[PDB]
Amino acid sequence: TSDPVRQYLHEIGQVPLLTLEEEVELARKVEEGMEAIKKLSEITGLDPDLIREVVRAKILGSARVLDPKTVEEIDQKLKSLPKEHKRYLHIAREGEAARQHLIEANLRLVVSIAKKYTGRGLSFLDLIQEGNQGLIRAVEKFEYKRRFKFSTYATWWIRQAINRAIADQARTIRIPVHMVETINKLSRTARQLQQELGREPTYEEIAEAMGPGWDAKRVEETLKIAQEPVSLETPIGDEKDSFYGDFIPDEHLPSPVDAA
Amino acid sequence: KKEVRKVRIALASPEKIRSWSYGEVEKPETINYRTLKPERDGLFDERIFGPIKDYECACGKYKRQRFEGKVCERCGVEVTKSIVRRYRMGHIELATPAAHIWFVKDVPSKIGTLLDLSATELEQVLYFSKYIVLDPKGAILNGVPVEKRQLLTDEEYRELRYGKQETYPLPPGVDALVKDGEEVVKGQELAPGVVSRLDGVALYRFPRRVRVEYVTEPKDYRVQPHMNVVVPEGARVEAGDKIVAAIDPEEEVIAEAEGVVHLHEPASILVVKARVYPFEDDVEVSTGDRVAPGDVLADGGKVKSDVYGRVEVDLVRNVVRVVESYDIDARMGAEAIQQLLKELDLEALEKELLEEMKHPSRARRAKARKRLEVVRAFLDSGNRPEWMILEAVPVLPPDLRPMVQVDGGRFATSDLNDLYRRLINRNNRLKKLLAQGAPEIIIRNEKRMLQEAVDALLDNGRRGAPVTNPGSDRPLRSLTDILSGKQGRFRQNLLGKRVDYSGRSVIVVGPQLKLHQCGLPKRMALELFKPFLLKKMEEKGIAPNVKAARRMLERQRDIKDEVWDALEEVIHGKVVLLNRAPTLHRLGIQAFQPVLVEGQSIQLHPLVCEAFNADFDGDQMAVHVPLSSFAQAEARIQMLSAHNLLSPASGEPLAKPSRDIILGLYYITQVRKEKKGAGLEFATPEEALAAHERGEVALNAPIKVAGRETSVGRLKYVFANPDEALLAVAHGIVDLQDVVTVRYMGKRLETSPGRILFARIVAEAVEDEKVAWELIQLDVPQEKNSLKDLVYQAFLRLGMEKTARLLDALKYYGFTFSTTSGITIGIDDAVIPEEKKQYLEEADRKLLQIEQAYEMGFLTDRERYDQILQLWTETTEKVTQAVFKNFEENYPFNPLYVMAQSGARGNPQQIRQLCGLRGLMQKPSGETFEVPVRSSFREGLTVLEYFISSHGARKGGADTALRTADSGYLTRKLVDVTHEIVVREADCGTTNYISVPLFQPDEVTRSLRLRKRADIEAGLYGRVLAREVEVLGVRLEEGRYLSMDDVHLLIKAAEAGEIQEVPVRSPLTCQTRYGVCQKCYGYDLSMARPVSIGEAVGIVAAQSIGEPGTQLTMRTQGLPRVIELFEARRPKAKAVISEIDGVVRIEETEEKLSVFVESEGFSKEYKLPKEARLLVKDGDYVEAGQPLTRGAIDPHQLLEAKGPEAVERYLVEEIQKVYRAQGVKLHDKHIEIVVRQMMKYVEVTDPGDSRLLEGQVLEKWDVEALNERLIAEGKTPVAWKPLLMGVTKSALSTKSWLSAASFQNTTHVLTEAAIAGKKDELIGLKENVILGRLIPAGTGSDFVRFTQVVDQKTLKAIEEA
DNA sequence: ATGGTTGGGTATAATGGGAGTCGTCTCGGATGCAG
DNA sequence: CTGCATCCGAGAGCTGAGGGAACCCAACCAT
Ligand SMILES: [Mg+2]
Ligand SMILES: [Mg+2]
Ligand SMILES: [Zn+2]
Ligand SMILES: [Zn+2]
Repeated sequence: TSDPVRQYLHEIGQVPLLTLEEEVELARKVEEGMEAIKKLSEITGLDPDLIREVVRAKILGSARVLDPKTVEEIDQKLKSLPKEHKRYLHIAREGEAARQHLIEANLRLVVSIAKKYTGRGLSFLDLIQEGNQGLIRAVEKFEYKRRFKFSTYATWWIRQAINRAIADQARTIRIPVHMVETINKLSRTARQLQQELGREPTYEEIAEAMGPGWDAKRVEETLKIAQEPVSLETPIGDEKDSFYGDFIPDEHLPSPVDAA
Repeated sequence: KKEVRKVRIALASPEKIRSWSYGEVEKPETINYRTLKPERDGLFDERIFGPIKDYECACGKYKRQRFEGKVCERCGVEVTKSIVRRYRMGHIELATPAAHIWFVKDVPSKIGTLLDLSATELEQVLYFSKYIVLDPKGAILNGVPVEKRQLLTDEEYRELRYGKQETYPLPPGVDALVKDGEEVVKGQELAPGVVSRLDGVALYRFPRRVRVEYVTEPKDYRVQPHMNVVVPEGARVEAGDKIVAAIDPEEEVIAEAEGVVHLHEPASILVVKARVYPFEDDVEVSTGDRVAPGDVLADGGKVKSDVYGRVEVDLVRNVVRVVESYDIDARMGAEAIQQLLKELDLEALEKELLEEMKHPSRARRAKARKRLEVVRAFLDSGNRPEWMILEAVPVLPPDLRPMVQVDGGRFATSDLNDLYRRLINRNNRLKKLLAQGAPEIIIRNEKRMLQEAVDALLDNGRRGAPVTNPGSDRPLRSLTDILSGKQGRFRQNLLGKRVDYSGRSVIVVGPQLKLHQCGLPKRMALELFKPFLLKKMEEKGIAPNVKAARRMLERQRDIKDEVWDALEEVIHGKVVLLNRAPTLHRLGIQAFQPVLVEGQSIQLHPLVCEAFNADFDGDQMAVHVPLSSFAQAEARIQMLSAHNLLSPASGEPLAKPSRDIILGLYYITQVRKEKKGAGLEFATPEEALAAHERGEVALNAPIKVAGRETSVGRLKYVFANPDEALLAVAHGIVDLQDVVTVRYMGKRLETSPGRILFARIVAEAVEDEKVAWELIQLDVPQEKNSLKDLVYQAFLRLGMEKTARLLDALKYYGFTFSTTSGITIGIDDAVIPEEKKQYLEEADRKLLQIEQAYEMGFLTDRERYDQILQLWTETTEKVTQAVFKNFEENYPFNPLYVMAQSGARGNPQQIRQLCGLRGLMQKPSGETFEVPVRSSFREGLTVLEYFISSHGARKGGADTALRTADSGYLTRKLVDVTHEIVVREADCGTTNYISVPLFQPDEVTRSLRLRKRADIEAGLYGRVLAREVEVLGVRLEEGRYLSMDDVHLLIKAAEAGEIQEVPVRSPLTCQTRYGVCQKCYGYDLSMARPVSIGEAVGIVAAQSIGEPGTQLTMRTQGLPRVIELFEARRPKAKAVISEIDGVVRIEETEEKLSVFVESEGFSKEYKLPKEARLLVKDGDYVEAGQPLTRGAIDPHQLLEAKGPEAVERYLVEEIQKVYRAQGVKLHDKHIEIVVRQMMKYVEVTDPGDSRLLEGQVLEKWDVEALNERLIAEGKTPVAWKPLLMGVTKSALSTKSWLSAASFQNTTHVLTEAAIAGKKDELIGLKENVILGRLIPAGTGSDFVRFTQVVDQKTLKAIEEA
């Protein structure tokens, strides 16, 4: 009942994986499906994204609630197209279904990669969902002509997605990705210097070890801006009755003496 | 501005939430990390919530007033007061609906009752574990058709929605025993080692080899995993055409000539259950479309579907395959729950349950009634059930979840910000995933996480592991956590606040103060009365203006002398409130006139220490300053210390002499007794005088002269008046303790100068000689009880001002005479009697005997143990008697003896421990030791006795530690259940009454014995006589208030057999709504006069009951008994009572015992444990409700048997038993009020011609009014039975949702009130306190608060006009 | 005119996680048993 | 269809003072 991680893992396990034949088949179907989508777009003269939306609606079915009238109208506006030029539509439908099977079968790469990213301010489930987002991007952009396995192209996208999610959602005050990476470099340099020298390093040593463009003053500012707000309800004293926020005065509103 | 009169709470619609919000929060950003300004579309954006600065937009275009209502074009921020940042909300638009956890997890779930779903099913559906069926569309599951509101697991749905498509991996290089595309029945082998288990066609997947003929001869081609086969099975090929298309130009397989194609050694087989349809032209339905029977597929309609399923056009073989499936519509989560909720028709459901209410089954009727309760609440309130499902989630204003910069430059934030950030992140990710057409597993997981995030925001730590911030184990505090608990909003900021114009300091004895005065340090007074001091200094020439006065008073060294005189003039006539925590009764806060003193300590009058329960070993007290004229008038008239002299609980004096005062008065009022003469006989007084002069007889020896007893003191010293006697005392002729003859009030009194001096002190204090002579008891030493009686009589006879004067005079003279009395404590003053030694030896004798009687078999271990305990107990009692007899006979003025006898300090047990011996001690297991402590504290203990006594000391300490908390909890519950009871009218007009008995059944049922005088006083004093009484030729008329003298008169008449019970009015039979009346309550015990209309008697009663429980009551017995009685818990030592009348016939067998009660109509049986004890005898008659075993009676069974009155009397008597056991005086009125609140509800047995339901609990008054209207209209009256519920459940069932929500179980009360749309009418006191209004009690009562005042001149002028 | 910011890409293969709690009592629904 | 009868989960237990874990790459907007 509880512990949603176990439920998610069981649901993922209920889907079987693929073999090499299955993987190459699905990838080839996906490729011909996108090619057929582009061919149908050229044939009808419409914008590709709209026909893509129509195909997605048809695969997902009425179950997935863009409105029924438009998608139905254009669906029959494509049935008007003559034969021989119609196989493409069936190929696009098959390719969309193939994308669905490929994603469901390869979801396990997300958990396998993400299980070693816990403890960075994001829970496991958020990491996993962001990894599925990277997996969809990898699936859509995959080219099977290189004869490379899906895992090779998927892992890079998964790591990129997880790392971007860490940079964007790990802190209450949003700090840009480049500055988060800079803080990451500062922390790793500081811990390495501490390990080699055997004591807590000074700011000047870290700045010298970073290289040109880095002084002690900028290092202090960088450590300053990396600080995270504290909780107003931090328990003070032995008894559970005194909080930190209970000792914070208002300096904005005028006092009764000032108003008088 | 209209006055606020009611507060309504109801469910909020999505439209209401969207109208509240000033904009949608689309981003999880809080503030910018560079500029510390709110981020656009973030949680702090000024366009939504308002500007940070007053009348200034974000971009600075407008920085002045008059732009109210104008929104800056560049920044979008309105120009207005910044305070709007604590009022304006935002909202988040959920991609998918989410369920409000309050209506899901409060057992029983509201959604579960509405949708007739259990908690497990609701949890499974809401949290994405099972499907629920909507519009089944004629689907078949296991041969049974599926119906609405049916729960399917994932497996059944996948089978129904898609089908069965099993796959078998055939080993590489093995041919299959079947061909591609032929129907295979279950069990038909598809390979030498693979056997199918479902009916349907088998489909080849990646055949390993291909045999291609050529026009003939065959040829073989290997098919590698990296390549695919294009030509369909059984299709001819042409020359030059391709068969195995390849990625690499050299790897392509082009057919050389024309030949057929066959595929062998399939890598896998896919068996499905489906139908097949060939076509030779364009098709109409594409892959992923679902079709019905008789639909066009291809060939312009030549081919037609026969079954329901999903169509997929396999182009490789150019064949349409329809897999058998259905279009069933099953949805998950709060979206599905909302869809089910909107289809609900409440009127038809109400009719269905009304029909169900005719079932013979009682359990079915109860369940249907429970469903009808919620259904009718929804129908009456007008709320829609779908509003219990959230679509837009409101966002609290930022100023109530602040992100602030601490003084050290760091940032501090609320947990609500993190919860909102998590919710926003999950919502945005869900929107992105939905926009991408992600597979359904990812979407389901995303929806589950969004639901969990909403649950954490609403109630974190309720389902599953609570959400915590990384690096800590502390759960985040959700809005409910803010609302509820001991630290929540209601209990911490609404029922109690921190206040201005207040201080605190240590207290010091103030013996030179008057009764109405308190010593206040100069610095405290200067700080507390600062604005008044500034204004008064402005009046004088000390400062030109208030600012100059403030700067001058700012620095300590800048203060002068005249400012102190200005302060002294400021506080002239004003009073302050002194308070010592814990405040157990109303006397814990009292008003005093401040006298300015030096130093840092508050000076307290000695006579209020008992009322405050304050000592001088480090206690601190707080001081408050009432500001306005109304507050000062209330403090001076109703809260003055000198105006509160009697206890509100018992009516006995509470401000009375104590400790040293009694010691001094007793020392000066005690008379000497000597043994030198020892009853010698003298014939003429002159002989006695000569004998005394020679030195043969003592001055105060009780001699006999001429046949009458006297002393030499009486004959030798005859004084004309008290002045001469006191002058002789001043010259050392006689002492204050000598007995002489004095002429006073025209009589010759044989008394001592000390008693005459005491009489003169009292007479000069009360300024009345005759009344003072009447009040005092001359012929006894003055001790605690006599002084208390004197104070009470003086109050009654003269008034509180003269009583205060008398108290002050008594205090002063007691202190003065205690100073010079010569009271001291030395080690030799604890005289150990000689008899003790003998008493010990005798014990040491019997011990030996006992041992003999144990060594010869006459006694067992248990008997010997009991005999040792009995002997040592009797020895201890005998030692006590010997100690006190020795003290009285040899050392009548011993300090310990005087302290114990006068009541100043100490009890006989402590004196016995000091002198004789400590005695028996208890082990931690509760059983006594075998050896006693034979040493007193004077002799000095050994190590072993000290160690054994440590057990009892520690147990007493721990007992105290738990008792104080339990008594505080009980007091809070009583205050909360009785808080609404006020005296609201002069007379309710009732004719009901109660009969207080004067005789109680004897413990052996021999006869009725007269109750103790204290109990009769506590049950009769101050009450209103319900009926006329004739006793001893005295006619007590109806409506008379019973004073103490009348109570004594009735007790005397009862002792003469003229009366057995007294009929009196009581709150138990009062008919006033939401309170009592003046006549049914009686006296205000603190004034000995009829209670004033408007008094909050419920709070007084609750405090009065709760006060003694802390410490006074120790701990079936003690405080647990009181707690069990006030909560109406069924006792674990429950006894057996008779539900009906009859005669008793005890039937005992060698294995079992039973009692049969045989009436004239029916004969019932009672089976009871053999170990039990029976209070009955064979062949006696017992009434209904009489006990047949010893133990506590279950109140509900007594209510069923006898009725309400018997339970009322039982509860009152049993609650008073515990307090009387401890010696605590407490009037029956308070317990009677509490019991009246306890029995406030009834249960409907037959609704008759009303809209009520059977079994619906409701207030008695409402059903009585409904019955009255119904009989007036001529319908069938409702039939009801009384109910009894504990104080907690009675308090939680009140009409006012504010008080119930602030009491306990906040979520349940709030959800019920919101569903019902309850309106709070602000009848009680707590709601008005929460709203910051004037309570409907005291000066805020409607009876008195509209009074006007005017002089005669203005009244005459208005008359002329 | 200038830095700091914003989004996109990386190709051997990589495919179900991990932490854990114990010396409390009382009250009201919920489930399963005999009659 | 009653009645017992455990069986489990939920929600409480004095006040006050005081408590202190990647790198690169290249475009793009605010000011
Ligand atoms: Mg003390
Ligand atoms: Mg004389
Ligand atoms: Zn602006
Ligand atoms: Zn009345």
